[PDB]
Amino acid sequence: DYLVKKVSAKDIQELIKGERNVPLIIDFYATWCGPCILMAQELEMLAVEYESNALIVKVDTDDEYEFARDMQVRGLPTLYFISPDPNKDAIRTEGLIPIQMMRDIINND
Amino acid sequence: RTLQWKCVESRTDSKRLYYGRFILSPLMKGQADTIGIAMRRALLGEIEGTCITRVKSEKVPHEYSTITGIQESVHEILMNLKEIILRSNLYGTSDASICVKGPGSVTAQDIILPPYVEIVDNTQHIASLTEPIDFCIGLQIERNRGYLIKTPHNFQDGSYPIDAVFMPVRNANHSIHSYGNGNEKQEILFLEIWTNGSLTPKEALHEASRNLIDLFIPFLHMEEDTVPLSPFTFHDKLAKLIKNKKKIALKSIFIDQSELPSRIYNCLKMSNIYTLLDLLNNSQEDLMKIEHFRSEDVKRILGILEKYFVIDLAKNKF
Amino acid sequence: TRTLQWKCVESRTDSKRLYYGRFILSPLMKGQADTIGIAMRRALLGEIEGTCITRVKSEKVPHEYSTITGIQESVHEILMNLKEIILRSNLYGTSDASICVKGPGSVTAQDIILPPYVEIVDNTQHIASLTEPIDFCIGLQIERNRGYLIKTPHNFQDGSYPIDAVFMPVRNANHSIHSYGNGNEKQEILFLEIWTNGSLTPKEALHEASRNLIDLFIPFLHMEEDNKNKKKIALKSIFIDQSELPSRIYNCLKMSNIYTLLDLLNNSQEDLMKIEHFRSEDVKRILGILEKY
Amino acid sequence: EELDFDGGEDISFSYGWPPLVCCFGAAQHAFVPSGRPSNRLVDHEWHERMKDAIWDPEKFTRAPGGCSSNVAVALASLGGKVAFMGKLGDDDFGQSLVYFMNINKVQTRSVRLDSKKATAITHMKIGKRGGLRMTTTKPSAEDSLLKSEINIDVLKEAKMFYFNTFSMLDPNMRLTTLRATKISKKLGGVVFYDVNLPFPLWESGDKAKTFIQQAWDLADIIEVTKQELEFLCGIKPSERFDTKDNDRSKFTHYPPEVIAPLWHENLKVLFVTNGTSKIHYYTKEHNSAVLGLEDVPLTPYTSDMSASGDGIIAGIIRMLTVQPHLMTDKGYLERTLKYAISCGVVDQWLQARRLGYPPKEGMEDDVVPDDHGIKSVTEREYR
Amino acid sequence: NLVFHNKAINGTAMKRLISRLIDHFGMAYTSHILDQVKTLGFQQA
Amino acid sequence: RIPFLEEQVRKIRDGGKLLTMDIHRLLLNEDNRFDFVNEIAAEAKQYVENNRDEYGAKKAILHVLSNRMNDAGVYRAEAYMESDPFKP
Amino acid sequence: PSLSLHRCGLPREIAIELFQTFVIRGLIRQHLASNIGVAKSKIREKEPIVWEILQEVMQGHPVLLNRAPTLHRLGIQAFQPVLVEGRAICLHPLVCKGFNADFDGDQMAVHVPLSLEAQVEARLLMFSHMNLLSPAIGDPISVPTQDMLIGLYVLTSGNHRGICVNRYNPCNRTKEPFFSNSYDAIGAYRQKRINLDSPLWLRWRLDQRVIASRETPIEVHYESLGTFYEIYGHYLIVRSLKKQILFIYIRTTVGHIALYREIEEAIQGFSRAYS
Ligand SMILES: [Mg+2]
Repeated sequence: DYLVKKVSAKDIQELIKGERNVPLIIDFYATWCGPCILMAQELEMLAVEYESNALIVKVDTDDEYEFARDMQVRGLPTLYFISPDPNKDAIRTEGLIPIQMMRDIINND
Repeated sequence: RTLQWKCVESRTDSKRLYYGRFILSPLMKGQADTIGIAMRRALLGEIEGTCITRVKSEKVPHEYSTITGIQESVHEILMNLKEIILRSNLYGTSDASICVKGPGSVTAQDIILPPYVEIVDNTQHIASLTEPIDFCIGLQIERNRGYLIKTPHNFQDGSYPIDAVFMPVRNANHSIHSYGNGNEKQEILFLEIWTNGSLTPKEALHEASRNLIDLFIPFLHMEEDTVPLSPFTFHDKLAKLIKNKKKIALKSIFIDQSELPSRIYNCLKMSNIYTLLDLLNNSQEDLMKIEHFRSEDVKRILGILEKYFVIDLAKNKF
Repeated sequence: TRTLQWKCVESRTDSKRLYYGRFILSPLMKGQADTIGIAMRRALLGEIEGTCITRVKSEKVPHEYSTITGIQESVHEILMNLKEIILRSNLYGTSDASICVKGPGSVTAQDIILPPYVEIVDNTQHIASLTEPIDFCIGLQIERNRGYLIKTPHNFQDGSYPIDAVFMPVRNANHSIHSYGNGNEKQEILFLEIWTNGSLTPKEALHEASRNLIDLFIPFLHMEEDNKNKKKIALKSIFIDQSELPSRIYNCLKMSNIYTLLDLLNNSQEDLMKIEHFRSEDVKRILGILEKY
Repeated sequence: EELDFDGGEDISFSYGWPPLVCCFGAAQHAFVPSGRPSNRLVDHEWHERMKDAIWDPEKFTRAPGGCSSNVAVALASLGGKVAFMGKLGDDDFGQSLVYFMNINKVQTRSVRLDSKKATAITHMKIGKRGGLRMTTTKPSAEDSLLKSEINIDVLKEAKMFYFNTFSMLDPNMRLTTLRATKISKKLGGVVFYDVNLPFPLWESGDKAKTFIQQAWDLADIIEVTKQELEFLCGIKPSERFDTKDNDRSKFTHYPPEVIAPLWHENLKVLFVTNGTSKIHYYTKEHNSAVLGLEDVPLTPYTSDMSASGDGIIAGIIRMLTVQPHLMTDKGYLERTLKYAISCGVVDQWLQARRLGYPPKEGMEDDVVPDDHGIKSVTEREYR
Repeated sequence: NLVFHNKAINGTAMKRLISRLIDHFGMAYTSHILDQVKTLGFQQA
Repeated sequence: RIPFLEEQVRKIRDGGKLLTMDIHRLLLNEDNRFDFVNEIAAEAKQYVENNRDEYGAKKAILHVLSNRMNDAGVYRAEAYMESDPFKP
Repeated sequence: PSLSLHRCGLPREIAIELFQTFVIRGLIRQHLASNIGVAKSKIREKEPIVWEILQEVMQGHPVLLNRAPTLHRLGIQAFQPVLVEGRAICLHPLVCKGFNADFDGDQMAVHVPLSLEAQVEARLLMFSHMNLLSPAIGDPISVPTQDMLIGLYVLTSGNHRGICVNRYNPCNRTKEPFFSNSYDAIGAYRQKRINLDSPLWLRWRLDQRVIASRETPIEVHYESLGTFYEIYGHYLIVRSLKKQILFIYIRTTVGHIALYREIEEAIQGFSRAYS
């Protein structure tokens, strides 16, 4: 019973095909990787500050190896800061980034 | 992979006494003495053990008074519980109890333990019972190193502390013999380990090696001069260094960022000058003693410093 | 948070041939500081590689093996000057060096022609001074060992004069312990002092010694890949006499210091054969008697 | 087909003895390319008894390595002279990264900072159906270094060039890194190709082979892993990957006949490393292998086994850049392999002791603004 | 500038040496010299 | 110039052997060693009568001796007090 | 053995019983105390602050130690107390030998001066470094004890020299290499390459203070070029033609040079710390 909930193959490609009023943070992680385990803690700390203004989900990279290559992922610790509106783009981050950058991306972009 | 070690002998004299012998033959001249002395000092005083720390009886006036039905006094019962050998791997405090009734002899098989702690001897003598009287005793187990002095007596009333000894290894010994290789001097190393049954001599050897490695590791860390155990210990530190205090922002600036030709850059690097503050500390006269330098590069560095910074600390004309 | 940190409190450069360093390891517990200090001192004094001059081929220069006409100093003096040269290198095996100087009055200093691997720390060292006009040619050999040169590779040399020079990169090391404890806790701080000859900084000596100690203690973790009378003394204390035996055999076993049945069981048939006047018929009869019960 | 700016010759003036090593690529923090199932030499008798105190992962997965910045920091810690050539942003993250490298003695003169582009931010487009993202909207600073920006002077001083296959993903950075490789090769120097196949290159073997065929020919020293070696060829893994005993089926030393196809003319040595457990080297005339420990305190945040590969590469480069004339010798290569194994084990120990254990079920420790971690003694509690 | 000794040093020799060092250097130097001699003697014994 | 001599110098400066040398040096200009004691006691009394709490660093006698040694060209600490910076 | 000549080891309970007045004054002076009862309760509570204040008080306060039998005139001396754990007063071995130490437990009375005059007199007159000569005739009362004399004798004794070191006559058929400095000799001894009794040749920097006896050299090898070697029983002088002492080598062991070096370095360190 945590904030960030697990997703699957088909249910994750539905919040982008529909509509929303809050940004969506798609997180790729693998159980094996060490760095990701850290990233999850700061993602939960960021989500506990935005309980209704932001949605944070996570998807593994071992059961969904097909949904990762077409997502254009290059490494385990990766995030996607997609926006509600259409037209505005997607932000892909690669690595262990501080929480200040995440706040400055979800607020000013 | 030329160095080979093997357990030469392995015996079990008693359930609380183990003996193992080892060999390290292809060793070199001066390495044997160091390895031997370090392993001896690590096997005696660096391995840790679990022992009973506090005992709580049902109703006794003092630890020196006797009790009906039991031959030994409370002091002898405490001394017998002191010799109980236990095995654990998790730090903290656990509770145990003995609740034997009836005539007979209370032994270690009568101690009930948490699922983490186990017993080794399972046949040690605690006390003797002669009358059908319930014997109910409380226990407290703790893992630590060395020997503990029962100085504190707070946080609990009606319990008698016992001075435990957390020393699994009884004795150790090493011997060094020559290999007979002619020109090159090679030596053979032996090791004898006596353990109290809580862990085999091989496990004690591995644990002593790991403890020595853990003691020698910190010399290879970064030299200390912000919260530890954090991967972002450099981001917030740099963010607050230039924001909290003055005259420290020059320390964060290095020569590399300041555009410079390769010659002046590598010459200043060979002169043990790495930061801008170090370049500001030495006057213009010091830049001449370094070899492979001229008078024009001094003008160049002064001009780019005036372009980057307002003035100089000690590089002014004097 | 209770993390073992190390700092360099004092650092001095007395000359190009001498250094100094003082270090501190604060949060050490009790009993660990002395062990760490002894181990680090042994590693600094014995487990650091050094480079020096082993052999000197002085047959090229004109000399009568006792004195040189051009060189003011004797051959012993120039050898003692060559053995004091400090070198910084990462050589594997052996390397050759040569020094040739031509001039009426010259002081041979830092004139060694070295490969890029080897470097000279102090260029002011004098090999020979007040040299008269002469062709001064010396062939040198350099090695890199930890302790010393126990045995030379070539026992017979034509004109090469071996120099018994110790490498010894670190000149001295010492440790001290300062106890800081209030109550039940007793913390100890280690104080390491290192003196290097200039070939390497005192800060690098700590890292080298620590890595050497770790490499020495790792092998203990290496793992290879895998592919009536029925009591105790009623039979044990049975001396051979009670079990009936022919006389010959009895006497023989006795001279062989075999009294009980355990001594007979421990001895095999081969060594039994070694016993004088012992025969195969006997070995079958003693086996039968031991089995006839 | 290359340009050189010689100018004044300052080679013998102030180059110093330790040859400069140019580590090319991106500057990231805690980024692992990929991960494949692997094995490890451990004592299962000691693990089955301390199962309540030792963190042993269920399925072991080792990453090929870390990043170019990590290798640079490791080589500078070993005592070598390193220099990182890459492009970063001018924001707080890029400046913090530069600081990290600098404080560790890596030379950042080559690094170039841009004010318009960020450090780790890439803009993407939704694209057509199927979730096919397009990265065209903006490149990151890392994958956008112009051919012009390459600092020629460093490549002239450097005697060994290091680059990974992570930079060769973007078409813009691929041409730049190939130009840098050929420039460093023509000016005089050896090229170290550390193939760390990222996630998109694990689809098929033929595509992965034809993708890195532009490389693998301009490099003299190549470091591959056992899984990547089996993936490039037609070798299929035939191990258990989950057993609790060493059966010698793993840690297999392939005969030289399997290495013949991928071999070329200017290749000198090939290192196939199964971690700090066993490292095999293949040369023209001989080949052998060196075993290792790979039994270290393994905690979460450190189970990917990346510092091990970083230290192995750092030690190999440190030993091969000092005596370049003995890259083919057998004994020197064995000493290099042993030193690299020791360095990898030491770096893994250091990373396990620096990044502590995650908090257990009962967590009351002070919350670090970016993570949460406890020491080893704190993780050894009852509940 | 102390005399170099190559023979055995008994108690009378140490007494004479201390009596001469007190007159040549003073009690301040002699105290530290005697402390160092004590340390070296304990170490050797 | 002995290279390995800084340890005992630090030991002299820390343990407090500087005062034993300073007293012997100051007793080299006075005839009677009793008038010197009386003069030091009088000066310490006069210095402690002016400011009670501000008698120096810790005491007044050490302060008087440090003042007498600093007026002769020998730099000495304030009342011979130098704490250990390596105390956790 | 670790204590200096002026410092003495004072037990904790004796120290607090002596400086109770001073520590109560220090508590009431600055803070953390409002009355005598609260200060006494804090001192009885065994808090770290009271021990810190006790150490700060006894940092530079002289204390007097006097044996119960005052037979000799030096039976009453002054020391500087150091806070030590235990129930026994720790003293210097030399002062203990000079105070007629016994095998039995010798009781020691501890007195603390109060007035400024008493403190000045104890610091300037009654210290041990000011009274080292006995008033009888002037002989040093502080001499090395039994163990120190044994150590010095083992150092300066040497080893065998004749039939006890060689079996056959040396007339039928080298020593340690010529050590340029005594530092190299001590380093080789610590590396366990030469024994403590193994003879060696130490290059002497022509100090001309050649200590020997009135004994002519055993041999003088006068060569044809003009440089003759004067071989003595303990040293070698290499002299050129025009009356020039080229080299001087001394044949000794590591103990003599160790003692000489330690005395010289003690003198030099004292002279440097004086400045
Ligand atoms: Mg008595």
